[PDB]
Formats: sequence, structure tokens, C-alpha cells
Amino acid sequence: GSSGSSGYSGSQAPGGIQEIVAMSPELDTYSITKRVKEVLTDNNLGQRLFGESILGLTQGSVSDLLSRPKPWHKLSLKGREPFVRMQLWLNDPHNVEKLRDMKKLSGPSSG
Repeated sequence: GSSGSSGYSGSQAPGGIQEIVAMSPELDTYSITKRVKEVLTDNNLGQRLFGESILGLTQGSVSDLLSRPKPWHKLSLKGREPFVRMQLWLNDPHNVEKLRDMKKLSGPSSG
């Protein structure tokens, strides 16, 4: 048999990116930007689109992010916000699938 009582439950969270980022380990901004660029180049993707759909960033802002990332320590949680989404977007196996699907097929542009 047994007797007594033990265990518990009853907690929740608000959610949101900044709380994922809060819990995050040191996400090597450089190595992520590197791997992210290389994923864009492999798939011949355009930096902006990734920045729009994933990061909510202007192309100026995304291209600066990839070009010269600040270190994780320098970045506040709002600083780390995009790089966390990049780390997870690298791990997501249908990441590029959903990203191409934004553009899908389009009509002709230039010659």
C-alpha cells in the first residue's frame, strides 16, 4: 500500500519571442548569420524576404544584421530577438519551404 500525498501542478506563461530569448543560451550571432546566409545562397533566396517573414526587418536592417552582427552579450533581449528566430528557422525542417512559398511562382521581372 501507500499513504500521504505529494506532487503539484499549476503554472502558465504569457509566451512571446522575448521570453523564448530570455531563456536562451548564448546563440553565437556570427555562426548563425553565417549559416543563415549560406542557406539563403544555397536556395538562391533574397535576404529581404527572410527578414520580412521571419524577422519583421527592413532589408537595410537585415543586411546589416548579417553583415556585421553584434555579439550575443552586446545585444539586449530585443537585440537577440531576430537571432533566436534565425537559430530556430535553421532547425525548422520546412523553413525554406515556407520561405519560398511566400514568393511561390511570380510573373516575369526584368529581362
